[PDB]
Amino acid sequence: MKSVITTTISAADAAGRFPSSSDLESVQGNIQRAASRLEAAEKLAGNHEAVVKEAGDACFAKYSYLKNPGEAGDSQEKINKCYRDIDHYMRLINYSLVVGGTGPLDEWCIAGAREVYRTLNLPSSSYVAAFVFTRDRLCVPRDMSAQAGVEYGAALDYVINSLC
Amino acid sequence: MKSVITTTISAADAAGRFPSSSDLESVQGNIQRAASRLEAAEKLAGNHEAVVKEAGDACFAKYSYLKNPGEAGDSQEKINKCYRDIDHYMRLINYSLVVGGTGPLDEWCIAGAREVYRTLNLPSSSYVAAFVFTRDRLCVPRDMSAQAGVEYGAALDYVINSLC
Amino acid sequence: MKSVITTTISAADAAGRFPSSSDLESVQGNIQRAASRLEAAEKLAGNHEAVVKEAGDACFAKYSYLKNPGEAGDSQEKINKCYRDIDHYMRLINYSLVVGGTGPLDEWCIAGAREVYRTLNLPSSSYVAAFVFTRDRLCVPRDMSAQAGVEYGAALDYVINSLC
Amino acid sequence: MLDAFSRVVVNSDSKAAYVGGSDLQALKTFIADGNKRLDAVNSIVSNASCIVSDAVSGMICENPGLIAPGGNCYTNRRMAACLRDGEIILRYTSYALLAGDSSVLEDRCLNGLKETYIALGVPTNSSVRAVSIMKSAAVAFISNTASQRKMATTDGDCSALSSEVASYCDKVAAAI
Amino acid sequence: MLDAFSRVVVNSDSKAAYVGGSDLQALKTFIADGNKRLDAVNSIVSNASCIVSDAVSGMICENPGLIAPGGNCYTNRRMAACLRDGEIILRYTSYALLAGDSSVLEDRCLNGLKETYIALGVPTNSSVRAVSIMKSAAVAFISNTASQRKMATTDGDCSALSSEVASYCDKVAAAI
Amino acid sequence: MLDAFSRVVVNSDSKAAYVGGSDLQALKTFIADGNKRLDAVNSIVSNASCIVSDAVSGMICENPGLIAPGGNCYTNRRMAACLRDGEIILRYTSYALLAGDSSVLEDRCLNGLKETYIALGVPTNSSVRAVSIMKSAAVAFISNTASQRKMATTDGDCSALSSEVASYCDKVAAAI
Ligand SMILES: *[C@@H](C)C1=C(C)C(=O)N[C@H]1Cc1[nH]c(/C=C2\N=C(C[C@H]3NC(=O)C(CC)=C3C)C(C)=C2CCC(=O)O)c(CCC(=O)O)c1C
Ligand SMILES: *[C@@H](C)C1=C(C)C(=O)N[C@H]1Cc1[nH]c(/C=C2\N=C(C[C@H]3NC(=O)C(CC)=C3C)C(C)=C2CCC(=O)O)c(CCC(=O)O)c1C
Ligand SMILES: *[C@@H](C)C1=C(C)C(=O)N[C@H]1Cc1[nH]c(/C=C2\N=C(C[C@H]3NC(=O)C(CC)=C3C)C(C)=C2CCC(=O)O)c(CCC(=O)O)c1C
Ligand SMILES: CCC1=C(C)/C(=C/C2=NC(=C\c3[nH]c(/C=C4\NC(=O)[C@H](C)[C@H]4CC)c(C)c3CCC(=O)O)/C(CCC(=O)O)=C2C)NC1=O
Ligand SMILES: CCC1=C(C)/C(=C/C2=NC(=C\c3[nH]c(/C=C4\NC(=O)[C@H](C)[C@H]4CC)c(C)c3CCC(=O)O)/C(CCC(=O)O)=C2C)NC1=O
Ligand SMILES: CCC1=C(C)/C(=C/C2=NC(=C\c3[nH]c(/C=C4\NC(=O)[C@H](C)[C@H]4CC)c(C)c3CCC(=O)O)/C(CCC(=O)O)=C2C)NC1=O
Ligand SMILES: CCC1=C(C)/C(=C/C2=NC(=C\c3[nH]c(/C=C4\NC(=O)[C@H](C)[C@H]4CC)c(C)c3CCC(=O)O)/C(CCC(=O)O)=C2C)NC1=O
Ligand SMILES: CCC1=C(C)/C(=C/C2=NC(=C\c3[nH]c(/C=C4\NC(=O)[C@H](C)[C@H]4CC)c(C)c3CCC(=O)O)/C(CCC(=O)O)=C2C)NC1=O
Ligand SMILES: CCC1=C(C)/C(=C/C2=NC(=C\c3[nH]c(/C=C4\NC(=O)[C@H](C)[C@H]4CC)c(C)c3CCC(=O)O)/C(CCC(=O)O)=C2C)NC1=O
Ligand SMILES: CCC1=C(C)/C(=C/C2=NC(=C\c3[nH]c(/C=C4\NC(=O)[C@H](C)[C@H]4CC)c(C)c3CCC(=O)O)/C(CCC(=O)O)=C2C)NC1=O
Ligand SMILES: CCC1=C(C)/C(=C/C2=NC(=C\c3[nH]c(/C=C4\NC(=O)[C@H](C)[C@H]4CC)c(C)c3CCC(=O)O)/C(CCC(=O)O)=C2C)NC1=O
Ligand SMILES: CCC1=C(C)/C(=C/C2=NC(=C\c3[nH]c(/C=C4\NC(=O)[C@H](C)[C@H]4CC)c(C)c3CCC(=O)O)/C(CCC(=O)O)=C2C)NC1=O
Ligand SMILES: CCC1=C(C)/C(=C/C2=NC(=C\c3[nH]c(/C=C4\NC(=O)[C@H](C)[C@H]4CC)c(C)c3CCC(=O)O)/C(CCC(=O)O)=C2C)NC1=O
Ligand SMILES: CCC1=C(C)/C(=C/C2=NC(=C\c3[nH]c(/C=C4\NC(=O)[C@H](C)[C@H]4CC)c(C)c3CCC(=O)O)/C(CCC(=O)O)=C2C)NC1=O
Repeated sequence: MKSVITTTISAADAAGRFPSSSDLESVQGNIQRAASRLEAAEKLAGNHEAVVKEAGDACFAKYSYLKNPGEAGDSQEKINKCYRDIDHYMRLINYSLVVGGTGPLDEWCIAGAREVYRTLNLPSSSYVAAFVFTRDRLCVPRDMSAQAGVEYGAALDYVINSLC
Repeated sequence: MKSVITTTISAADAAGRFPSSSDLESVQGNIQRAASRLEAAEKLAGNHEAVVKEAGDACFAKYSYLKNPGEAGDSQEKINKCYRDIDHYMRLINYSLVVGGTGPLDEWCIAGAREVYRTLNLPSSSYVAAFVFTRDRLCVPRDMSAQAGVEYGAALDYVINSLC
Repeated sequence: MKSVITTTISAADAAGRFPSSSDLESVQGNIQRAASRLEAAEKLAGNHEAVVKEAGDACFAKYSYLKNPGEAGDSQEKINKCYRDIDHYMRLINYSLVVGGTGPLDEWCIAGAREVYRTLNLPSSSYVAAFVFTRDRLCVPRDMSAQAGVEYGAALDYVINSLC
Repeated sequence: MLDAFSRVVVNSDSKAAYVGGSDLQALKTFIADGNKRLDAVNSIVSNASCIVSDAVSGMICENPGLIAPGGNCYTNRRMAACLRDGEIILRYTSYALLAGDSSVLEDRCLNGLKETYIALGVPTNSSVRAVSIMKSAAVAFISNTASQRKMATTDGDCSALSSEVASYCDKVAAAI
Repeated sequence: MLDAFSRVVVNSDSKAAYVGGSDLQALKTFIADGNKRLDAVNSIVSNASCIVSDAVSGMICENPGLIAPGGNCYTNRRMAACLRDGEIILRYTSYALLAGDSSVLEDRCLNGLKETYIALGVPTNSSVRAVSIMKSAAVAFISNTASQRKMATTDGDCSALSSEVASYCDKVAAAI
Repeated sequence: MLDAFSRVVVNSDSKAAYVGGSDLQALKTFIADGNKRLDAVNSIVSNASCIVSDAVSGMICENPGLIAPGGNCYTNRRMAACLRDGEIILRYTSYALLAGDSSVLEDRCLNGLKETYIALGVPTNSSVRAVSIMKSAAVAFISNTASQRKMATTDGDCSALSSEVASYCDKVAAAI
């Protein structure tokens, strides 16, 4: 799981080194940034249902054609799965915010996503629309602190760039 | 076993590809040439005893020195083994004609042959004489059709070139 | 175990060759030099206690600081281990003289020695002093024949160079 | 690997025999049905995406635990790996159909698959279900009885080829 | 490898849950003790040579057969290999302490160690003794109670960190 | 690998002893017979082709099933592989004779040979027969009693060396 801690430790391990000053300093950075990203994680975990609902609504409001027969949202079960997927992504972002790195996203949502979405006719633009809406909907300080939003928006941007 | 089919399939497998147009076309070639080579195979399998006898006779008529003491044909059992070897080769040619490739020859007669014949003092020129006689003795259309002979002579030439 | 015999055989094995003239000639060299090095081995094995005692005495006479607290010879058990180590080295030299190569030294004393001596604060200069004393103390023909001394001194020089 | 012809040759070699007239007759039958065999392969490879994604999706909709946390299709990485396995298996089955012999499938795909899946934790029961769905799909495309796509061929009888396709899928299911 | 944070995330993922407030509280405790954790690691790595050589020497002085002919520390090659193993184990224990999770140690050091030592003939009982001596040494350096070296820190309570160090050394001893 | 000298040294090292006078005497005996040992090796390597091909041919003429379809010497590929194995074994036996120790043979040739032959299907009984024919041939060439080739040496007694050659061939037969 990609994080400050695992990245530094793996670097040391590859060179067969004990932790030294630079490794301790990296962890210190994790301590320093923890407050903002744990705030963002806590805010997201306490309100994810409304966030997911709004995001999925934005996806289908922007792409009504998804509800046409033969398309990804042509049945209620498929629409439900769309909202479920958005939920999975928000959960992985919650995890990324807690870990301090993109590891949970990289391993549990991004790896293999393109093969899945192409075999399943799930247009990438729809997920991107859900995440763009979420990023633009964030209101500071109404929803979280400035730096918490920097962390939250950065994770959302990382997801979007993975789908670009 | 080297054939049109195995060659094309292995090529596709190395690239992780399903069969496509070129693979199907190759097999079509196997269908087209099957008539001539199966005719040659059938003719050979129905008369191999006389063919082998004639070939071995030609080898010892050209190389009487083989019957001298210390040479490869200095006893009756060794002469018998010589005719047996020629039989094995004609059988492998029968197999090559059926498969449509040189695979049976390559794996069951040619691979390791030079090491064997050198350790056993079996002069390559003797086998070549048996096969040259057989190639030159073929009579068209008395023995088989023109294209059947093209296939039969080609397999014989392949064996000869392997011993060159 | 590095020797004339093993070196030549391994060379032949790497090339998949039977022994040939050069391999037999190498062993002949082992036969020729055996007399001098077996004499040196026999002389060493029959008087090793006095040799070791003299060598250790020379080490501590040259480096009295070793007996200071915190140093390698600050207790009687550690001094005893110093003489024991010198004994081990003389035994390995005895083995090298018998084998005709540096193999026993290379594998049983030199490999890993630097890591051990650095982790154990054992100064290399002390072992070198013991071996230099031994090399310079050798008296010809009082102690052994000229060529026996060439072999004995060469093994000692090899040890010293390993610690340089 | 062997094809139908080299299979005959290996069997003949077991007896140091020249290829018997009976075997030559059978191979001539194989030749006579060659065009049908090529249409059969074309019908599978031209719909491989449909076959694989429908079979993996069916496996999942019959067993939704596969996509719950802990399910072997949970996360995109695992679903992608499973779609890839479905495609690989179909590819080797199509090679066996083109060659007329199951050696390519047995040697380059199935040899060790059971142990590998045990090591990884891939459920064998779910795998056999995906493979049997692909089996029904592939047979339908061979017989040109898929509901949603047709492939125009000259009329005739390809039951033997569909039976062959099914026998290869059965080898896959048996091996795991 | 996982750290304390990714460990929490993996546990949460088992339930398809967002990270619970209880877990967030615990991680905030980890953050609050971060500086103490860094001092703990510094105290071990700054004395790694002392720790390892004292532990290997202790193992030997309690069992001198190790350095007799046939002993697994006999010859410089074996002693060097054993000092290297002691250092490697301490290094992975320090990684576990920095990360707050034992996964790095279990996966990159201990996985297969028992079998390897069986294959080579390294005595497991002597190994556990070296590791438990390192355990006592490391704990002392964490708690700043080593007799011969002190490390100046601001006064406080690092019992939890020393207990963690000990639990990692115990994993090592248990694995072999 | 070890030779006769390093073998003595390894045995001495087991006791942390300097090489005993008794061992030195034995090694001096080895030196004294050095020229005979070199003639012995020359007599084998100078007739290696004869030895190997006669032994493989004998193995086959005593068991003609080896060259029937299904026999492990059937086809030129298998016969060539078997002649190569006979040569390899003789080569390692000649190394053991040159070195005066069987370690080279045990470690670089025989270690794993039994399992390999089980895996491949090479018949062990036929292998031992080829090796024992080579044994008789090699002994004859050492003792200069081969019927069809003589090797001129100064007269003397090489029974010990032929016994050694036989003991190495026996190790080969025992290992499989
Ligand atoms: C691919 C896009 C398809 C086209 C084109 C078409 O016309 N039919 C598709 C392929 C196909 N599939 C089958 C057989 C089965 N497919 C199954 C999975 C579906 N069943 C479900 O409950 C779900 C809901 C998510 C899925 C995806 C199953 C089950 C079968 C039956 C397997 C069996 O045991 O018989 C066929 C062949 C026959 C048929 O029409 O069902 C084809 C051509
Ligand atoms: C490293 C140079 C040390 C400094 C600095 C220091 O102040 N103490 C050294 C490290 C250290 N070692 C321990 C614990 C033990 N060390 C042992 C080995 C020694 N015991 C022997 O009999 C010998 C004689 C050759 C050796 C090398 C042993 C045993 C222990 C006890 C392990 C146990 O089971 O408790 C400690 C921690 C506590 C202590 O002071 O003993 C430290 C800091
Ligand atoms: C190599 C070309 C030879 C020369 C030169 C020579 O003078 N003798 C040849 C080598 C040789 N072989 C043996 C022992 C045996 N060789 C055997 C195989 C032959 N026996 C058969 O029935 C056949 C017929 C095809 C073959 C090839 C066998 C059996 C033995 C006996 C093994 C045993 O168990 O004793 C010898 C040594 C003694 C001897 O003269 O037989 C030599 C020098
Ligand atoms: C597997 C393929 C195959 C070969 C290679 C083959 C060779 C072959 N040709 C033969 C006869 C013959 N082959 C020929 C050749 C010819 N006849 C003509 O009309 C031509 C002018 C002339 C050469 C161009 C002749 C004249 C004979 C009978 C005379 C003889 O035995 O030499 C015979 C003796 C058995 C028999 O009389 O039929 C053999 C074995 N038979 C086969 O089945
Ligand atoms: C393994 C090989 C080996 C070595 C290295 C060795 C060293 C050695 N030389 C010694 C004696 C001696 N060695 C010498 C050296 C010399 N005598 C002369 O005639 C020369 C002029 C002069 C040097 C060129 C002398 C003078 C003594 C006796 C005086 C003394 O103890 O220092 C002693 C004391 C034991 C004894 O009296 O024999 C040892 C241990 N002994 C051995 O077996
Ligand atoms: C934990 C991380 C994780 C992710 C991210 C994930 C995505 C994911 N969504 C799926 C299904 C699906 N996902 C969707 C979603 C969509 N419908 C639309 O209209 C939109 C285009 C689109 C979303 C924007 C749909 C429709 C399906 C069903 C596709 C089908 O069966 O035809 C599948 C295939 C298995 C299944 O049916 O559940 C995966 C692997 N699965 C995971 O385990
Ligand atoms: C020679 C042809 C060939 C085959 C057959 C093959 C199979 C294969 N599938 C794998 C993984 C996998 N395979 C699956 C497949 C599935 N999970 C389910 O629930 C479904 C029932 C099932 C469909 C079979 C999954 C999920 C993984 C990932 C395992 C993991 O990530 O933990 C792996 C381990 C490496 C990897 O992750 O890609 C192999 C070797 N690889 C090849 O080269
Ligand atoms: C390049 C690869 C290649 C292909 C693809 C190919 C197709 C092909 N299929 C044919 C016949 C045929 N194709 C079929 C196949 C079937 N009929 C049905 O109703 C079944 C559903 C279907 C399932 C496979 C049949 C029955 C025939 C007629 C009998 C025969 O000629 O074999 C013919 C001969 C008559 C013609 O169309 O000109 C060709 C050339 N030939 C090739 O060389
Ligand atoms: C068979 C080949 C072999 C060799 C060569 C060898 C060397 C060797 N000497 C050691 C110890 C030691 N060796 C010495 C020797 C010294 N004291 C001094 O004053 C001098 C500087 C120095 C020698 C010149 C000392 C003091 C120790 C104990 C170090 C300690 O525990 O603090 C050790 C560590 C294990 C032990 O305590 O016995 C090794 C491996 N061990 C072997 O098995
Ligand atoms: C992933 C981290 C890692 C570990 C854990 C590791 C262990 C390890 N220790 C080894 C050897 C060895 N290890 C020891 C250690 C000791 N002998 C004793 O008596 C002591 C009780 C004991 C301390 C544990 C010894 C003596 C050898 C040499 C074995 C020999 O030369 O015969 C070897 C075989 C290769 C070599 O000689 O270096 C491995 C793989 N290597 C790695 O990369
Ligand atoms: C670059 C790596 C790095 C290090 C090394 C580091 C050390 C460090 N340790 C601190 C406090 C402290 N450090 C300790 C540690 C301990 N006190 C004891 O008596 C125990 C024996 C000892 C065992 C580890 C304690 C108790 C505190 C005070 C409580 C706390 O601030 O966490 C502080 C905060 C107050 C200060 O000193 O300015 C820092 C910056 N910070 C970093 O970023
Ligand atoms: C299935 C494919 C296949 C082939 C091709 C084959 C060739 C072959 N022929 C052999 C023997 C032999 N082959 C011959 C043949 C000859 N005598 C002569 O005068 C001519 C020079 C020469 C043929 C032109 C002879 C004489 C031997 C016995 C050699 C001996 O033992 O001294 C042997 C050694 C084993 C044996 O004694 O049977 C092989 C491997 N074996 C196979 O399994
Ligand atoms: C380290 C020295 C060394 C040895 C000992 C060795 C043995 C060896 N013999 C092999 C094959 C073989 N070995 C034989 C030998 C024989 N068949 C019989 O019937 C005879 C009784 C028997 C004589 C022993 C045969 C026939 C094969 C081919 C197996 C096959 O092609 O199916 C193989 C498999 C790879 C290959 O085909 O070459 C090995 C590794 N390779 C080495 O590098
Ligand atoms: C370059 C490799 C090399 C070789 C090949 C070699 C041969 C060699 N063999 C010798 C003696 C001898 N060689 C033999 C060997 C034997 N006598 C028999 O009747 C046995 C059948 C036979 C079986 C091996 C014997 C008995 C002696 C005389 C005793 C002896 O000097 O060892 C001698 C000493 C006398 C002389 O010929 O000048 C040499 C140099 N020396 C070398 O350095």
